[PDB]
Amino acid sequence: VRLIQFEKVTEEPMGICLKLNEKQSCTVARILHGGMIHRQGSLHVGDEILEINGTNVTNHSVDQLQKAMKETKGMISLKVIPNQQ
Amino acid sequence: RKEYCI
Repeated sequence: VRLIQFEKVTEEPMGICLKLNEKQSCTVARILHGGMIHRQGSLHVGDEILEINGTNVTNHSVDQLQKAMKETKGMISLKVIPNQQ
Repeated sequence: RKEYCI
C-alpha cells in the first residue's frame, strides 16, 4: 500500500484514466499525456487504487468521484499499489 | 467495459 499526495489548485483532470472492473476498483486503465501524473510521475498505467481521496470507487456511478475530484481543492490522497512494472 | 479520466 502506497499513499501518494499531490496538490491540485486548478480545475482540470489529474492526468490518468481508471475504470471499475467486475471486482469494482479504480485502476488506471491508461496514462494520459500532458497530465500531472504522466508529467510529474505519481502513478503508472495499471496501478491499482484501493482508495481515491478516501473513497473506493465501485461498479456504481463514478460521477460521484469524477465530480468530487473536479471540485476538490488541495492535497489529494490516493491509495495505490504497484502491479509490477 | 468503461473508463474514466480524472
